[PDB]
Amino acid sequence: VTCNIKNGRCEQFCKNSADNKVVCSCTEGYRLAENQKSCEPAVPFPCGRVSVSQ
Amino acid sequence: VVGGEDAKPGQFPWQVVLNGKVDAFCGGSIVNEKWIVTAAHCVETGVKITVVAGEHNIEETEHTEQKRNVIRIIPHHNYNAAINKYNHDIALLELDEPLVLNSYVTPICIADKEYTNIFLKFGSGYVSGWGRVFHKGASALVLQYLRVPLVDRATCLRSTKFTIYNNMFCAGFHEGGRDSCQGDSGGPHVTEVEGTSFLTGIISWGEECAMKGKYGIYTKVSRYVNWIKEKTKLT
Ligand SMILES: Cc1ccc2c(c1)c(-c1nnn[nH]1)c1n2C[C@@](NC(=O)c2ccc(-n3cnnc3)cc2Cl)(c2ccccc2)CC1
Ligand code: NA
Repeated sequence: VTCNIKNGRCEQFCKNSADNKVVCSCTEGYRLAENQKSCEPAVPFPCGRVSVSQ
Repeated sequence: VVGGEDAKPGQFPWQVVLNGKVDAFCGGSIVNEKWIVTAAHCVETGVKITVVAGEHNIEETEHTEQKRNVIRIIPHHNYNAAINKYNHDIALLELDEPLVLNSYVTPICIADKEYTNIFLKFGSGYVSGWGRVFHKGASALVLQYLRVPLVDRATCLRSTKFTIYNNMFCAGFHEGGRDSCQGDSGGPHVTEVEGTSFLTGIISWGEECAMKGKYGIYTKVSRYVNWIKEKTKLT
């Protein structure tokens, strides 16, 4: 489990941490989710998201 | 954009259009409620520029448009049009009043330098704009978009007599028929990462749009991320 392999399963950003683990993170306006990998919106209109029905 | 498709309303909610003596002379992207990122050559001779966010059809009034005036222009400190109009071709526009963020007016994400460069390495980005829909043809009415693949440096250098520096990249198709064009400059080249778009380039310049053997030239945003984040920070 490293950031070099599938981005450490992090949805956005990955950082290598102690004991062969990774720490995921997200851009501004997102929160790291309870699953420790996903990025959830933490503001009404977070960046880079399409919210109008396509 | 030549060989693109009509965007749906709200599909590129970070896209802005710059209007001056002619409409849709360039594009831009929303950094945040007060700041737009564009190409420096779009705004070098500072005429009265109007920014329109939430735009879709530049000939119709659709209720999602937010028009703003530009109070400050910040070209990159290395930008020098007397040397080269197209090198370090990036600039920031400060708006007079903040935009009201919504589903049609949303910022583009900007990663750190390292991740911006990784996202560019994915090899496929989306470009959008109201630029010409054929080489020397009419401007688009409805916002156009196109997915463009990254083109290797050597191929890019062979394609043009002009110099391409390491803070720029090429993208396009070897067969022609699909590319950015005049009026798209300053707009976004974005990479989608699990449903979230990140700014990976600025549409810079091109020659015979969409001619076989030619490619669109882009500013690598990774080189300027720290400068963008510092200059546009609201706190
Ligand atoms: C994305 C894209 C894509 C294409 C775009 C442009 C933008 C622009 C442009 N953008 N802003 N201002 N002009 C032009 N065009 C097409 C146009 N290009 C130029 O004249 C041109 C020529 C040289 C250079 N250049 C020189 N040294 N570095 C760059 C840049 C351009 Cl834009 C042209 C070239 C050959 C024959 C006809 C026309 C005219 C101007
Ligand atoms: Na409109």
